[PDB]
Amino acid sequence: MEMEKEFEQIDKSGSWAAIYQDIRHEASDFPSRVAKLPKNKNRNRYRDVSPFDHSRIKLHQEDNDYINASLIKMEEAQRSYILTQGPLPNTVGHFWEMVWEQKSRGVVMLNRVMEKGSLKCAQYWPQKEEKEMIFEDTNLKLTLISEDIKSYYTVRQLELENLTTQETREILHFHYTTWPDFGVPESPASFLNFLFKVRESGSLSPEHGPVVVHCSAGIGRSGTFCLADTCLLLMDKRKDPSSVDIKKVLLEMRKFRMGLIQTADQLRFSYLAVIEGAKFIM
Ligand SMILES: CCc1cc2c(=O)[nH]cnc2s1
Repeated sequence: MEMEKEFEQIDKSGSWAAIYQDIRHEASDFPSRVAKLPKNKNRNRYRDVSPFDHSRIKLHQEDNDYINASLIKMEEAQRSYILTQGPLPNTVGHFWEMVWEQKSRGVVMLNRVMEKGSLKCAQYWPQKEEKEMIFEDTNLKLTLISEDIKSYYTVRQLELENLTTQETREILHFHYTTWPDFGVPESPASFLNFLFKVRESGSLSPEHGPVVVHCSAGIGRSGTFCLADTCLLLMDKRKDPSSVDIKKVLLEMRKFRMGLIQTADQLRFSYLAVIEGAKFIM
């Protein structure tokens, strides 16, 4: 079926939970043996969210190459994304090592450091220009260059230096700051505006490594971001845009990382975002 009328048909019939459970039943199951090794317990935020072995990002290190991060490669859309958990106190150096080694231009953050009164990720970037951060375990230096605070999101320019080679690179940090503590946003308008700002920066384009996107677990809000982006790109590429099947795209992405889209409300919100976004594109 088309999207917008499939949408109204699920609303009127109140069957979002059944649709979402079907997706959960059909989703791929691949091994995640490296994630579960005992030496990696303090590298995982949640015991039930792990990268598959076949698509995990490897650190260029011979001691321990493990990080909780996955490469999502979308062949028809010609887009790639790295989805990862919010960094932990003992993985902030690994996080920036990955950004460096994978040649990423942008980092997309969809959570606040504290939500619901608890810490959802480490304070992994510097908050003042004159107070830079050094990650001694991976030999990187990170400096805040500039910060632009808007009503729904903040953009930061960061400098990452590889202290071993003295090479430097400019990284863009796109921080969506207004996702509510409970539920999903009422309108997708500010989320779509944010997606378009990431796109306009070059951070999603083939001349760079894959964008790094995270929330707390790296599957829920993060899944909504890449699912909406890929669906809108396919609607632009194909002769028949109504042939884009959001459930099929989501199942394809779940071949690369488990659990993408965590609730039936996130599923409904993803439909809403793609529907509204397709009108603005034209
Ligand atoms: C001025 C260009 C824009 C495109 C776009 C979109 O596709 N979705 C949401 N906001 C915008 S702004």
